Amino acid sequence: RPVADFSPSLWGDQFLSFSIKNQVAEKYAKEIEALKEQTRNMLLATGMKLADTLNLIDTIERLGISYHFEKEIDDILDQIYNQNSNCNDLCTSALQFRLLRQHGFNISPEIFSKFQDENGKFKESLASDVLGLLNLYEASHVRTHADDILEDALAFSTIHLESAAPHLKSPLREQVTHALEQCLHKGVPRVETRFFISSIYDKEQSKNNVLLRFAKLDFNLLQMLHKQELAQVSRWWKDLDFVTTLPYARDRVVECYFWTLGVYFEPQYSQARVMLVKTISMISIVDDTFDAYGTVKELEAYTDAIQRWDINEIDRLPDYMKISYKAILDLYKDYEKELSSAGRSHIVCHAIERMKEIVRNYNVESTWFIEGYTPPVSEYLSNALATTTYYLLATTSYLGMKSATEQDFEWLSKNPKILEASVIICRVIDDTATYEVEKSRGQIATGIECCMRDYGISTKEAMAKFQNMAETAWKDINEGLLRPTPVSTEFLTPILNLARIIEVTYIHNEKVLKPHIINLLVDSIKI
Ligand SMILES: CC(C)=CCC/C(C)=C/CC/C(C)=C(\F)COP(=O)(O)OP(=O)(O)O
Ligand SMILES: [Mg+2]
Ligand SMILES: [Mg+2]
Ligand SMILES: [Mg+2]
Repeated sequence: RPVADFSPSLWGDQFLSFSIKNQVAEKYAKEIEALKEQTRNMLLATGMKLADTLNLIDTIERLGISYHFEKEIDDILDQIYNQNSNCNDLCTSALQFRLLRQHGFNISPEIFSKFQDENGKFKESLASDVLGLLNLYEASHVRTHADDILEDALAFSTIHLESAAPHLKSPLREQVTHALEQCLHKGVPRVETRFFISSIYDKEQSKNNVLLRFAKLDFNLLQMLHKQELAQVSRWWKDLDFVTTLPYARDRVVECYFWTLGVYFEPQYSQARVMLVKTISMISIVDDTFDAYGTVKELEAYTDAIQRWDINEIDRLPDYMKISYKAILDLYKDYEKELSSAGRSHIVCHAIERMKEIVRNYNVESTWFIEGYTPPVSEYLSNALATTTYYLLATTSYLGMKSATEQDFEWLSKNPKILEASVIICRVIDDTATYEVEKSRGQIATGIECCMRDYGISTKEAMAKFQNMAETAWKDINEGLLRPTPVSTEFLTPILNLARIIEVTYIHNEKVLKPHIINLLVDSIKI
């Protein structure tokens, strides 16, 4: 058997039992309702300037409380789009652009022309307006293939912000430094929200007290739910005891739950999160079995057993592979039960199909390993994409979503372009990150490898090539979000967020997640 030593879960049992102080919760909830209405009337406030209406929305979003005003914010942005009036300053133009695009409104990038010379190059004279540069920078990340008028925005705004940063007052200085490390659009929502509330807004001299309080109270209250969900999931995982039965598998239920929190954090997605975290944990095991344990023979049998998908096959499997197999079979049988109530069990199959698919590809992966085969990039991707596990997760995220319909699942089943881009981003960056290690273990069928061999190029060029793939992928994800959308935006976000997570997790080529996990599931925002 392969020699392995995954680090035991560094979390212990801190998340095993969480008792919600009902009083505090009802206390928090009660004021939040009040603060919610105050904020609402703030948005419905008439006679506001564009600049100001945009900042109010920008702030509410960064504070992570915008999920309470989806309609109001939509109408306000909608009307702004329709009245499409060109604002004269870089700062408002960039924010106006970003906010609309993120919401699907295909505002024209024409708005940025007045800010550049004849050769569509940004006017250097702008280099002295930090706020304008910051918003341009944040805006340059939501561009699509049709926005080549913004092909310099990123480099232009970056070089100057770096140059101006050191002498800026706080928290602005922190905000700029952070943005240069993590743009807003490609970051994990709750993660970016915790930072803004605590590190920026709270230290903002001009801060709106009603909003800040609202933001802190809401974040902390929601955290109670998350802490509550994680507690449940921790028992579930503990009461499976793979930690003992399957000593080869990792113990990362907490890390998985975090991933889930990145896809969606709102309370309505509570059940969704719990179903989704179970699949990630499970598939986590399967990977370990293929990646470091099972034998070509066993694996072969395992894959076959998964395709047939029926209890009886258990016998055909080794002892340990039976634990996995049955667990998996029961998991999906549970989803069906959970979905019985609302008669949405007919969809679970879509996820099962994704499972069988990923298992097949895992098997191919091992075969190419044994044969020592190095396929051409195209052949690699055809197998390697599914093993990012993204088709599986994306599909699974819909299960708990009470509004997902057969149509939604059918759209997803055809590998829509937005989904393909998200999967590629995961593949491309994971391959760039784990090239070294996998290279050592002798895995000749690794993306960067196939690339190098395929195009007869250096490890560098191969990684550069992959970067453009990911860049193109983002531009596609951004386009996918533009209206008219194939399905409801509600089902696009989970995909967008899956891409955001991978970017945040490999920001610098493990965990990484600790800090975040601590900031989101352990420490509360001190009010
Ligand atoms: C696909 C990746 C890497 C990350 C996405 C994050 C998630 C949600 C992972 C769960 C499934 C999985 C493939 C593992 F746990 C093993 O990754 P590991 O990198 O140890 O194994 P391989 O992806 O190399 O087989
Ligand atoms: Mg694997
Ligand atoms: Mg592995
Ligand atoms: Mg890898």
